[PDB]
Amino acid sequence: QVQLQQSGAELVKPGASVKLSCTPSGFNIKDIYMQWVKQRPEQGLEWIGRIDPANDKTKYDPKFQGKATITADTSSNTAYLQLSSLTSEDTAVYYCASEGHYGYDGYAMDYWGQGTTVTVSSAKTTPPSVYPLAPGSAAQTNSMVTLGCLVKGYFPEPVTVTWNSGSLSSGVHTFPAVLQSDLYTLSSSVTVPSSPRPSETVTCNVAHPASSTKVDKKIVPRDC
Amino acid sequence: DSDIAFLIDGSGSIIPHDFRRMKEFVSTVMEQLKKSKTLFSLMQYSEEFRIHFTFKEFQNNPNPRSLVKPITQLLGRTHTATGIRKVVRELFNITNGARKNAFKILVVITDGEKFGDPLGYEDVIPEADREGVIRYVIGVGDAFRSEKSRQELNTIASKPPRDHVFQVNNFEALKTIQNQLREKGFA
Amino acid sequence: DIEMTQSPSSLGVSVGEKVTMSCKSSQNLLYSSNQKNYLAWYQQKPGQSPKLLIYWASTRESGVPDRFTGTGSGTDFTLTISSVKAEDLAVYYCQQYYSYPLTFGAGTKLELKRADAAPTVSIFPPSSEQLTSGGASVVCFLNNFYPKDINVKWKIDGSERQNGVLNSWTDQDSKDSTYSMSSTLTLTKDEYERHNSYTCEATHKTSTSPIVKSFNRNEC
Ligand SMILES: [Ca+2]
Repeated sequence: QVQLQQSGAELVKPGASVKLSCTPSGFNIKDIYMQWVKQRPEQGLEWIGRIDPANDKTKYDPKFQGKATITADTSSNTAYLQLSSLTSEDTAVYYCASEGHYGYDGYAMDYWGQGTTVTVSSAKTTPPSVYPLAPGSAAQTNSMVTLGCLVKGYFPEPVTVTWNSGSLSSGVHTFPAVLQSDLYTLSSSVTVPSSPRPSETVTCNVAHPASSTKVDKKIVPRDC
Repeated sequence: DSDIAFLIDGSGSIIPHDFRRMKEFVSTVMEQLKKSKTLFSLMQYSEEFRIHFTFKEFQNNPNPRSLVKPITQLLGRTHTATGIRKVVRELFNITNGARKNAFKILVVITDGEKFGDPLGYEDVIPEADREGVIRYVIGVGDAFRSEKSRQELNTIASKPPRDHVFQVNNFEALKTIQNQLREKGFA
Repeated sequence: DIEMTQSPSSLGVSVGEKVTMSCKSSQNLLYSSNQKNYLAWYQQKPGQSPKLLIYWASTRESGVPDRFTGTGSGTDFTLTISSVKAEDLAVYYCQQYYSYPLTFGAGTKLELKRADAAPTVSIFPPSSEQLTSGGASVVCFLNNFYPKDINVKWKIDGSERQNGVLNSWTDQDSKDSTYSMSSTLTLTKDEYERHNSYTCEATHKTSTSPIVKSFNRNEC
C-alpha cells in the first residue's frame, strides 16, 4: 500500500542523456531522502547519490560527478536521475530508494523501487540468425543425446527460445545472452533420449518480437 | 563592537519541540542583546548546511523573532567540523555584512558528537583561531556524559574550557542558562 | 570510502540448516552518541529489488521472521538464519549508512546444495548454414554440473585459443539444482578452414583429469 514506482525500461544511443523517475505512491518526498543505486548485471550495488527534496540539497559518490544529476519535483511528488554522455558502462538497473526520517541521526534504505533497465547501444534493430547444433558424424552413443540451437547477432533483447512449440520442456536450458559485436548471441540446449532422435522430430522455435521474426529450425543429423 | 554567529544542530535526533525550544532560546538571546552595534548571523547544520540570515540581513531587519520563525529543521547526520569551517568562511566574510575590527563570536548548540564528517577539528579549529573567532559551546543532553564526549566540547570551544563550555541536561534547560551567557556576550 | 567485506561470496545451503554470513567494515560504524551501529542487511530475491531486512545491525524490519538474526558491533557483523527455508535463497547485501559515500558489500548468494555432478560436455562443429554466411562458430556445452565452479580450455590443433571465446552461465536449476555453461569460439570461415582438430576441455572438482571433447573438420 506504500511503494516506489519507477519509469519504464530505456534503450539509448551512446553520448546521449536519459532521465529516470521515481514516484512514491504512499508518502511525500519532502519527508524522506531519495537515493539512487546502480546495479550492473553481475556486480553488486553502487550508490550514486541522494537528495533532500525539502531543500533540493544533494550528495553524490565522486565516481558519479558529472555523469549523474539528481533532482526532485515536490508538485508531482517525483524524484529524478539524469545520466549524461552515456557509455556501455552505464548499462545497468537503476533503483531509487528512500531513507525515512525516524528521530535518529540518519537511517537505512527502507523502501526500494522496482528498478529501471537502461541499455546503451549504438546498434539498430537486427533479426537473429538461427543455427542448428547437431553432433558430429562420429559422436558415438549413450542413452541420451544433447542438441542445440544457436541464436546469433540480434538486437535488442529479448529473444524467446522453445523446443517443439513447448512440448519439449524437460531437459532444456537457454543460456543468458552475451554481447558479440554490438549485437547479442544466445544458445539453447535440449537433452532427449537416443531413441527419439534422429528417428523423431526435434525443432527449436525462436521468436524476436523487436524485429517481428519467428524462425523454426528442425535439428537434422549432420550431412555425412 | 560585537558580531555573534550561531551554529545550530538540526540533525535528526532533535525532536520538533526541542528544535523550537532551541530556536526560542536563540531568539531570546538576541532580544536581550539589543545594543545597536551587536550583529547576529545564523547557520543550521546536520549533513547539510544552511545560512538562515547573514549579519547584513540582520542589520536590514533587526527583528529576531521574524528571522528565527521561518527556520525549518534540516535533519540527518552530524558534521560539526564542516559547519565551523562554513561559519568562519561564509558568515564571517565582509560580503555578508561581517564588520572588520569587530569581535568575532561563535555560539555552537549541539545534541551529539560529530560523526562521518569529511573534515576533522584539526582541519577547522586552527583556521578559526587564526581568524580570531571566540567560540562557545552548549552541549545538550546525555551524549555529553562520557569523558571523550566532554573533550569533544573542549575541542570545539576556545581555551580555557571552564570559560567557554556550557552543558545542559535537555532543551527545556536552555531557559535556565539564559543568564550567564548574556554575561559572556559583551565585548 | 568505507569498505564492506562480505564473506562468503557464495554459500551452499540445505533446508532447515543454520547459516551465518560475515560483513566486516574498514571503519567503525558504532556512533557513540546514540550507541547504534549504522549497518543494514538487505535481501534481494531473484529478479526482484533489494529489501531492507535488518537495520541498527540487529533490529528486524517489520514483516521479517525471527529466523533472521543480526549481530555484531563496530566492525565485525553477522547475519544468521536459524533453520533456512527455500524462500530464503537470495543475495544478502550489507550496507554502511554511517558516512558518505554510502557503501555496500559484494553480497552473499545462497544456493541450494546437492551431490557433486560432473559436466556433460558436447562439442558442435559450425552449421553448414553458418559457413554460407561467412563466419564459423564452434559451440561447447557443459551441462548439469555441481558445484558452480568450472573452467574451459579451447584447443585448435593443440595451441590454446583465447580470442573469439564467449562464455555464458545459467543460474542454479530450480528442479535438479545444477549449473550449466556454454562456450562459443567464433572465427571467420577462412580461419576455421585453416585447421583440423578443435577441442573443448572442461576442468571441475569431480575429476583431477579434465573432460576433453574434440572433433575433426575432415571426419565424416
Ligand atoms: Ca544529533
